Amino acid sequence: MPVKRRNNGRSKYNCGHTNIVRCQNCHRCVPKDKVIKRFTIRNIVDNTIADDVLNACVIQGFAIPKLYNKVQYCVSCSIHNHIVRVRSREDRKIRTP
Amino acid sequence: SLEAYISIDNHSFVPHSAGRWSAKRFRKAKCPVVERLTNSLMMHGRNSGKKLMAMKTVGEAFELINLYTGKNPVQVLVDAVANSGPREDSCRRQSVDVSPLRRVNIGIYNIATGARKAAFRKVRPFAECLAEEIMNAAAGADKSYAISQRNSVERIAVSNR
Amino acid sequence: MRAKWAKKRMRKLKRKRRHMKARS
Amino acid sequence: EPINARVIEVLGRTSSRGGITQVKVEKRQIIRNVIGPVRKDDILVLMESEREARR
Amino acid sequence: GKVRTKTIKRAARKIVENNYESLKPKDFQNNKAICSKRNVAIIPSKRLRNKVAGYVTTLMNRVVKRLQEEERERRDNYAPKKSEFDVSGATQQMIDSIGFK
RNA sequence: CGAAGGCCGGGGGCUAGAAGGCGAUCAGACACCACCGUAUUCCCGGCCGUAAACGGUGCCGCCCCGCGGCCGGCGCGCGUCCCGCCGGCCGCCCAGGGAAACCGGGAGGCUCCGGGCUCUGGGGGGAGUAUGGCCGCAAGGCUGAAACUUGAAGGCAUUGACGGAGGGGUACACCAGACGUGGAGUCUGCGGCUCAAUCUGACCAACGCGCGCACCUCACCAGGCCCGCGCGGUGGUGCAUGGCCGCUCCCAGCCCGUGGCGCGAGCCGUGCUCCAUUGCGACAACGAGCGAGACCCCGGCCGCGGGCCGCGGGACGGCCCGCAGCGGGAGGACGGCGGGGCGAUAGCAGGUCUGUGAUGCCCUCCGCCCUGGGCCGCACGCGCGCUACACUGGCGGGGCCAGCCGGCGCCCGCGAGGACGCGAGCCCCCGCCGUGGCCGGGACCGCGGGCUGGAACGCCCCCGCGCACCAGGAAUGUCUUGUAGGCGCCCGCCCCCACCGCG
Ligand SMILES: [K+]
Ligand SMILES: [K+]
Ligand SMILES: [K+]
Ligand SMILES: [K+]
Ligand SMILES: [K+]
Ligand SMILES: [K+]
Ligand SMILES: [K+]
Ligand SMILES: [K+]
Ligand SMILES: [K+]
Ligand SMILES: [K+]
Ligand SMILES: [K+]
Ligand SMILES: [K+]
Ligand SMILES: [K+]
Ligand SMILES: [K+]
Ligand SMILES: [K+]
Ligand SMILES: [K+]
Ligand SMILES: [K+]
Ligand SMILES: [K+]
Ligand SMILES: [K+]
Ligand SMILES: [K+]
Ligand SMILES: [K+]
Ligand SMILES: [K+]
Ligand SMILES: [K+]
Ligand SMILES: [K+]
Ligand SMILES: [K+]
Ligand SMILES: [K+]
Ligand SMILES: [K+]
Ligand SMILES: [K+]
Ligand SMILES: [K+]
Ligand SMILES: [K+]
Ligand SMILES: [K+]
Ligand SMILES: [K+]
Ligand SMILES: [K+]
Ligand SMILES: [K+]
Ligand SMILES: [K+]
Ligand SMILES: [K+]
Ligand SMILES: [K+]
Ligand SMILES: [K+]
Ligand SMILES: [K+]
Ligand SMILES: [K+]
Ligand SMILES: [K+]
Ligand SMILES: [K+]
Ligand SMILES: [K+]
Ligand SMILES: [K+]
Ligand SMILES: [K+]
Ligand SMILES: [K+]
Ligand SMILES: [K+]
Ligand SMILES: [K+]
Ligand SMILES: [K+]
Ligand SMILES: [K+]
Ligand SMILES: [K+]
Ligand SMILES: [K+]
Ligand SMILES: [K+]
Ligand SMILES: [K+]
Ligand SMILES: [K+]
Ligand SMILES: [K+]
Ligand SMILES: [K+]
Ligand SMILES: [K+]
Ligand SMILES: [K+]
Ligand SMILES: [K+]
Ligand SMILES: [K+]
Ligand SMILES: [K+]
Ligand SMILES: [K+]
Ligand SMILES: [K+]
Ligand SMILES: [K+]
Ligand SMILES: [K+]
Ligand SMILES: [K+]
Ligand SMILES: [Mg+2]
Ligand SMILES: [Mg+2]
Ligand SMILES: [Mg+2]
Ligand SMILES: [Mg+2]
Ligand SMILES: [Mg+2]
Ligand SMILES: [Mg+2]
Ligand SMILES: [Mg+2]
Ligand SMILES: [Mg+2]
Ligand SMILES: [Mg+2]
Ligand SMILES: [Mg+2]
Ligand SMILES: [Mg+2]
Ligand SMILES: [Mg+2]
Ligand SMILES: [Mg+2]
Ligand SMILES: [Mg+2]
Repeated sequence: MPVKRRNNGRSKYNCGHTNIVRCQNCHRCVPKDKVIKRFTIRNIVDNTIADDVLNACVIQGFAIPKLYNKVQYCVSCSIHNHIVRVRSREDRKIRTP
Repeated sequence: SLEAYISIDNHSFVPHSAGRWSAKRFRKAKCPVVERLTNSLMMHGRNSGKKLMAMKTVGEAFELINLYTGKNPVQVLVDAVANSGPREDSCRRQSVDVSPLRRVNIGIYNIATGARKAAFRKVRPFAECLAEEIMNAAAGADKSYAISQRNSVERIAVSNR
Repeated sequence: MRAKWAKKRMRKLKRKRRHMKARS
Repeated sequence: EPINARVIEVLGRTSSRGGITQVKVEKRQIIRNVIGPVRKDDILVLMESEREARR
Repeated sequence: GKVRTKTIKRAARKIVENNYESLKPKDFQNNKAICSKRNVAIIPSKRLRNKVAGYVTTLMNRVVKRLQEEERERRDNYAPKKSEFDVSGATQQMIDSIGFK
């Protein structure tokens, strides 16, 4: 077991301790700077009915509301559900989204 | 069972054709329907091949329908082929619907099978079993083996929607 | 053994020895 | 009361073993799964138009 | 499902480059053209010859859409009658700090 | 001073929840998953003093190629910006360092070794244990041996193998089906049992396999000749060997010269497509080779020559549409030709010494031959098969068609077969039987008549006798066009004889 990453697998810079979050899939405790974080904006009605709601609406000029959700998962759940992948040694250095 | 998969105009004076109907995917959609029934008939295993005999078998089942319904035998055949064949199937089994060529396939197959099972170990001949099968499928009667098989398939399709 | 449980076992052993030596 | 739909095009093999195919039929754009060999402009007998195929 | 091996292709390229004038983009003439020993070509079999000619005919109708090296050279040397060089805030400060301006 | 858990005395009590209880799962589940729940979690006053208390990196001071981001303060400049300075937190990185991973704001300035101070280690175990001491309410903490045992433990890195790891492909492996096998009788091989011997090899890749056992074969048993009536040696050892075969694998894989990287084991060379390391295109690699393909055999259609065989033509992803190549049409005998042969580098203690005058080393002088017997003996369990269980059938009479290439005339005889001479079945048609283990099925047994051969125990024919079997449990195999299945025919071993294999 040598060192695998320069950040030790987290984003902790000039502090001793950080907050705890609960994984939204399995509910384990994870430090906040380690948890995998994604933000999503979606429509409350699925796009496959997004025009039939609209055509059956009495209010003139209505606009379909949206949902704003920040999903946070642990390492195990992120790998299992394919939010992140295991990468090659060269590829691990890439930070591009 | 559509007009685009039941071939009427391509028939000959007897169903024998020596045709390579299964060399391509959709070629058999232009295969004459009485010959398709003839091909299904010689499917017991001790009767593989033996097409010359099956042509007689079907041929003498058209002089029984003309003497009972009083109508054209080929027409009642088309009616039986259309009536049989599940419209809905089940394949965590969820419901799906069936293509035309498969509806025709399963229909012809179950008519042949019904006659086959009803003639084994019986005095009654296999040709006059085919007469019963064809005249009873085309109507819709529950005594038809193809219609009961269809109903079973559609019930299991409904319970899996 | 996992070293944590070996330590637990050893602590139970030492406490048993102290209790037995307490008599007399 | 079953209805007659008509395949507008073929989208691909769905199940883990081939089998069924996803098709667009038709004034709608309903997507459904079929077991048999479907070409274009085939007529299907739908028992209901209510259910739509996944994905 | 018929992928030409490098052996077909490497011979087909020298054949098309050497005999550009002889090869029409139609196949029978090239079948004859992959036969002569004066346009020297030792093809030790007729199936092989047919495959090579099938790739040669295809190479022919790709150069339409040597004659394209004479003109490429004869267009790299043309000097027009112009010279192609006939506002500033910081370079002005540099021409004053060099010379006349 | 000191996370969390824990302790003493008060208070409070939502949530979650050690312990405990209960529902599942499972061979078991005292666990994982579900449900209920005590201490605890929160406040006050104390105690305890430990964590992967981590940057696994002590503190102060100096020098140190550069390119960026963010935070706080200040200063100059234009007209928010822009360039600096100090202090902090980060990323990349030339040199240098190092066993390397990596560090580089040091882990640099160090075998060319010396700025100051404090702490800790000296192969692996025993052991952070015993004992003594101090501290603590306790749980503990701090300090901390020896006898004895052992040849390695450990670090970082390379290639492979494997993964209930991710990603990309693929095959009758599955899908949709067909035909079966496993249940009955029976042929044959195997194990066991028996025996004077029932000679022996092999356990996906052993078990209709080592090309048809009356003698011979023959290795085995009971007797008997030779040199009743060295020389040999199928002796051993395929774990001492050659050669041939099988298998990994019909998988797409292997590998060289010069250059480049590393102390070195090694590495480089070595996305879109195709059956394919087949190709396009890109690249610290450039250029070659093997395997693939090409090649050989067969068969479809057409010409010249001979008298059908033997010499050539023919098809190429070539044409036309839609987007190296995937699709859809067309003509044509054939459409992406089809069925076979061959078959890389590296290997496996599969097989074979019993095929040889291949053969080392052991042991026998167990050589060669003759008569008779065994290899086939049978409570029983297995593998490959054959024949059925019927009417889509059984029977009687008639009709008529193959290919691998290939004799049949005349009399006797029910037949089987003999003495004497010379150059196809299925299927179709017409009848019979009538759902009854019946006229389905033909094993077992009882007389006869023949053939082979020195010799039946081998095989054939005739009459009679008419078993089990009503479609087969748990399981299980093969297959995509002249294909599955059905039907027969021929050759091989062969005195006779196929339920076998090659066709
Ligand atoms: K380690
Ligand atoms: K470590
Ligand atoms: K971490
Ligand atoms: K921070
Ligand atoms: K922070
Ligand atoms: K993240
Ligand atoms: K985790
Ligand atoms: K530890
Ligand atoms: K421990
Ligand atoms: K512990
Ligand atoms: K404290
Ligand atoms: K604490
Ligand atoms: K406590
Ligand atoms: K509470
Ligand atoms: K509380
Ligand atoms: K606790
Ligand atoms: K519990
Ligand atoms: K347990
Ligand atoms: K457990
Ligand atoms: K609860
Ligand atoms: K407690
Ligand atoms: K409490
Ligand atoms: K807590
Ligand atoms: K609390
Ligand atoms: K504490
Ligand atoms: K430690
Ligand atoms: K750490
Ligand atoms: K220190
Ligand atoms: K700032
Ligand atoms: K700043
Ligand atoms: K600050
Ligand atoms: K600032
Ligand atoms: K600032
Ligand atoms: K600043
Ligand atoms: K500074
Ligand atoms: K600074
Ligand atoms: K700074
Ligand atoms: K810093
Ligand atoms: K110190
Ligand atoms: K220390
Ligand atoms: K220390
Ligand atoms: K220490
Ligand atoms: K003590
Ligand atoms: K005390
Ligand atoms: K006490
Ligand atoms: K206490
Ligand atoms: K105590
Ligand atoms: K104590
Ligand atoms: K103590
Ligand atoms: K080690
Ligand atoms: K270690
Ligand atoms: K270790
Ligand atoms: K270690
Ligand atoms: K290394
Ligand atoms: K090493
Ligand atoms: K075999
Ligand atoms: K270089
Ligand atoms: K080197
Ligand atoms: K390289
Ligand atoms: K490379
Ligand atoms: K290499
Ligand atoms: K590579
Ligand atoms: K490369
Ligand atoms: K000739
Ligand atoms: K000739
Ligand atoms: K050509
Ligand atoms: K040998
Ligand atoms: Mg304190
Ligand atoms: Mg609660
Ligand atoms: Mg509760
Ligand atoms: Mg400590
Ligand atoms: Mg620590
Ligand atoms: Mg430490
Ligand atoms: Mg910062
Ligand atoms: Mg920072
Ligand atoms: Mg930094
Ligand atoms: Mg020390
Ligand atoms: Mg003590
Ligand atoms: Mg003490
Ligand atoms: Mg190393
Ligand atoms: Mg013998």
